[PDB]
Amino acid sequence: HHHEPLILTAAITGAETTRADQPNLPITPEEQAKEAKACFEAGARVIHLHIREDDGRPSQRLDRFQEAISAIREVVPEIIIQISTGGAVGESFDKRLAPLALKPEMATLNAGTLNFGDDIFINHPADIIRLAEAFKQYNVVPEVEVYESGMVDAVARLIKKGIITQNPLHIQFVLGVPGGMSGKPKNLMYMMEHLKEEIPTATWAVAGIGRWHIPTSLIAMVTGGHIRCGFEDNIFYHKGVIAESNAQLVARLARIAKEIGRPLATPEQAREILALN
Amino acid sequence: HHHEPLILTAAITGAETTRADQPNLPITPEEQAKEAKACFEAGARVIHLHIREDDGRPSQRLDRFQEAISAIREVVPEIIIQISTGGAVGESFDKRLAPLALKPEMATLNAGTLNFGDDIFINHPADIIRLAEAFKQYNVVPEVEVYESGMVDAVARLIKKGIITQNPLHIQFVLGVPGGMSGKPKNLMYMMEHLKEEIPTATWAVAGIGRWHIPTSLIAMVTGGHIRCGFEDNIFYHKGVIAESNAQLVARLARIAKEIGRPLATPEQAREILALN
Amino acid sequence: HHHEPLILTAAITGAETTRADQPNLPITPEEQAKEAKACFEAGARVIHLHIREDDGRPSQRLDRFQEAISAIREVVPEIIIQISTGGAVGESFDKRLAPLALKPEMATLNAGTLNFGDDIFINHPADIIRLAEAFKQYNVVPEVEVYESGMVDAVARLIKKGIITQNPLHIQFVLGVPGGMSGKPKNLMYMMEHLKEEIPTATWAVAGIGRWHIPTSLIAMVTGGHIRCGFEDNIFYHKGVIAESNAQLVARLARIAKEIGRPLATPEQAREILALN
Amino acid sequence: HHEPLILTAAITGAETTRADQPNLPITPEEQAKEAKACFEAGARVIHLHIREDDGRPSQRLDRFQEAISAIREVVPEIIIQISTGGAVGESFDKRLAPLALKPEMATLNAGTLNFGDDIFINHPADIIRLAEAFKQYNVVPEVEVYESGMVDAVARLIKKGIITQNPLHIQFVLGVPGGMSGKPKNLMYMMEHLKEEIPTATWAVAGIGRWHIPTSLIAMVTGGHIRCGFEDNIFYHKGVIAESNAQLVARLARIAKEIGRPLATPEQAREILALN
Ligand SMILES: C[C@H](N)CC(=O)CC(=O)O
Ligand SMILES: C[C@H](N)CC(=O)CC(=O)O
Ligand SMILES: C[C@H](N)CC(=O)CC(=O)O
Ligand SMILES: C[C@H](N)CC(=O)CC(=O)O
Ligand SMILES: [Mg+2]
Ligand SMILES: [Zn+2]
Ligand SMILES: [Zn+2]
Ligand SMILES: [Zn+2]
Ligand SMILES: [Zn+2]
Repeated sequence: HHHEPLILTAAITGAETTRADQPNLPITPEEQAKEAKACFEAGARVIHLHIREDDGRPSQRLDRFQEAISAIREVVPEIIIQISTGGAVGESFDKRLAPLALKPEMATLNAGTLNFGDDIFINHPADIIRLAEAFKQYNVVPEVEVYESGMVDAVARLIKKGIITQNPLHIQFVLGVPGGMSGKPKNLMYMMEHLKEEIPTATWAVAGIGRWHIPTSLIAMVTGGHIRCGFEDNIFYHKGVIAESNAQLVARLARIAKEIGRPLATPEQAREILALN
Repeated sequence: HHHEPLILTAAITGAETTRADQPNLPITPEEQAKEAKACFEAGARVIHLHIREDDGRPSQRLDRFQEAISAIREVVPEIIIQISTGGAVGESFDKRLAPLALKPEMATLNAGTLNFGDDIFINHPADIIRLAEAFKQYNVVPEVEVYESGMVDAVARLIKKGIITQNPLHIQFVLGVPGGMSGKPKNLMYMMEHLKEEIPTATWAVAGIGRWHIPTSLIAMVTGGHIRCGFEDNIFYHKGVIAESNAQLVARLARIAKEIGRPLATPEQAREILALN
Repeated sequence: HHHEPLILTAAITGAETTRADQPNLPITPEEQAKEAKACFEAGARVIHLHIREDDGRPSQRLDRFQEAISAIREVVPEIIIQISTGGAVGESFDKRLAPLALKPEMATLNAGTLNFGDDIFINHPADIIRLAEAFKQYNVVPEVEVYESGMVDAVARLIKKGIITQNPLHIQFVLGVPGGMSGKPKNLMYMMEHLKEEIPTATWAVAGIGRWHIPTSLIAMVTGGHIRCGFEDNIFYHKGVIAESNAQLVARLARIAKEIGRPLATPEQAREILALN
Repeated sequence: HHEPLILTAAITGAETTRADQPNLPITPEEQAKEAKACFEAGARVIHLHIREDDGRPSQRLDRFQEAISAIREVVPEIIIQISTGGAVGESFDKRLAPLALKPEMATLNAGTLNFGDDIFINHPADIIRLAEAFKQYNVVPEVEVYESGMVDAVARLIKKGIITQNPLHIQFVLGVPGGMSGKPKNLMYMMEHLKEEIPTATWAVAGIGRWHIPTSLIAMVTGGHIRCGFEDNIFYHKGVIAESNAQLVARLARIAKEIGRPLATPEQAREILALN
């Protein structure tokens, strides 16, 4: 339904994107804060946050996460800061889990292992359980990341076992990873229906990597889904035309939502939908 | 694919819409010409044409069709004028077929019978064959209208029997009629896949009646489909806000196509895709 | 789920099938009673009944329907006798409605109009309402016949208007009619999912005409659906091999259900599922 | 439901235990006896894992040769497909080496996934190494797919010329805890997804545990081929342990006979799977 409020998430930095490809990539807490302000003004209500060292290397340092979180909340106190527990491929699970200790409002929870480009993004079943238990210990709301159909079933089993008790649960379909399910329209339609069958009360969002950004976004617009965009997932505005800011990508989605009459969620509505109150 | 040229059709008048509900409805040839020019400038490449008497009653008069066609050609000679052979529900089949004698570039060919609101839109199998023979007699390219899954199979059988020889064939999915298949995303995805299985070389467009205009349009945008809009099908710009003009509906679709980088077909490209050149 | 009880319906005679193609076709009430007993023993719990005159002509005579109903009830009182309100294409709606006055446990209710072979099977919206009101008047439970996606929506609107109050409602997908939706696996999967979305509490069965009998039956077996078989819909046991009787077609489905461990509904369970108690 | 049906019997596997399934064939002679009964019941392919006498999964070349020779002797016409999957946690080097035995066919796992409490690892560089060995040893692969994304990954290996097999045989392995389930919606989605991404590919389905019956009956009427057996499912009915792999094969053959779908002859199975 294209009248339910739309939540836009900006995945502004990520762990893979470089300035070789996207020179406008925000790397420092100050750059991330400036980008978060422009994204919030463009319509984003959530920042999906990865941090980097000054040299651009991915980081898991708690004091660096605090620096970025502080800089963003000082410029836009209303935005929801969602910490990544995914980090860079190959990072140790202990370093990935530890920032839950900063007690953010929300953080991601990756629901399975998959080949990821030339490497493997590992989420051992015992570590998924350890992380789900840590979400309860640190009192953080999860965004559950799903890259394949089978990950929805795996999450439904963790719900049945009482390991994931978050209700309503927010699921993010991450489509277009080389090794994961693509963002073709048939796949997004299949995933939302599959999720409705297996976890009927779950809410959902979609992140369309690269070329899949536009097809996933426009389908989510008219099916009641929420949308993630940003340099972490896609650096192009048009084929061969880099976007000049994460805010440009957010603003296009907000303009399309305005065209079709789908309202953007207020910060209050975004916290209500995602059960962050 | 959202890189293939987009053909926008404006169904500007129709047989059911009234001036009482939509005061901006073009009824006279002069009003239809003014609307067609504004629609073409907004991005439309096809006008789906029904005619009316000055009092708003649906008409099948050949002089009135000639007047509307000439008035539109006078101000926008590049637009494709597609005559309706559907007309008003209950109209005699003889009166529905006769305007093909005007040798338009294109005309609609309804592929089956269905309950339509409180009445029945009748297309007897023998009359569908008579109409297909008249299209060939007057060298008119059809737009085959389908309202249900079974109409695709019925068209595939007419192709197998050598009754429909148009190649490539252009199919329009008309979704949202009370009595026909709705325009929900699941249905449009099903129909394009069903059509690919049964008539692999067919091209397609979608008309989303009323509330289905936005979901059908945005799915067609990113799946390579073409789109029909207009007062015949939908009088609202937003929920509860009746639109200013057909051009206002066309312009929104053109702006969304520009946002996502899907080019609008030139008149030459539209004629090539629809095999009118 | 392939463990919920399976209801088998035998459509033993119909209005189209001839003795010239199928010499085992039961035509008289005595032949229909003998067939119904053999079908019940093979696993059928419902008889879908059309009647014929002694010369094989389709009939709508109430005395002839009473004779067939009484003959079947005398030899197999546990079977559910479902009378057809569809009859032969082109029959008057008054003659089609009249047998509801015999107060059968169940009867079919055709939910829309469609081209049917070279003719049109007409179900005017006002007549569908008249029929649905007559079902309630005579305390007859309907089996709602749907041939296309749009007919599910039309039934959902009759439920919303309080015209169809039957809860749970039993829908039968009639697939493979020339002019209607085919019985290909994609279509049956689409229809059960479409029905779950639009009428969530409805139960369903499938009738796969001719070549579609086996694909529809095996999909329904493992998706919790119920199945109709019989000479009305298909006269062949294998491609080009005429069946010996309706009981032969029923027995195969019962054997497949036994193989996979799906229990056959007892007469008591069939009446509970179809809300005939 | 008229195109010939190929039935594969996955008779042993690496996970199933004798305690849960006392009829589990473990030794080459037990595997040969089972393969003969399966062939007579309608199987045209044996999906083979080997075990040591103590039931532990094995990768020993002499043990694979013993099992292959024993099966070959009792049923020469059956297609022996060796597993390159082996047991979860087995080294990739040990998993690849049996291709040197030049079997008629072997499995090629197309991706990594969580698998029960562990992870079934197929590193992208190892998938490439394995696909290259298939070409060098002139072995026809059966490509194992557990998720939608693995179809796309296989399409990319075809584009890169790493997989040159044409037509390519894909097996959907559905119902693994961690992988895509075998519900009817999923099998319908996968066959359509495969037709879109690899149009000339043929396919089979393996429905683990509770998914055996739904996957089998959908494949029966959609032209797909079917895998059954103790590796994937030990029950004949819910809570009723199966008596042999041949019992599971025979049920599928009886259902195929009921609906008039012919079973592939050994010659037809080799033609469809391009083993000639
Ligand atoms: C492998 C990806 N960099 C992990 C990721 O970005 C998902 C998350 O943020 O939780
Ligand atoms: C019954 C419909 N008003 C006929 C119609 O509008 C379709 C067409 O133009 O061909
Ligand atoms: C026109 C159809 N032969 C009528 C029919 O057989 C459907 C029903 O029984 O309700
Ligand atoms: C993890 C499974 N035991 C590996 C397997 O059985 C797949 C194959 O045979 O190629
Ligand atoms: Mg005049
Ligand atoms: Zn991330
Ligand atoms: Zn029209
Ligand atoms: Zn009938
Ligand atoms: Zn295996």
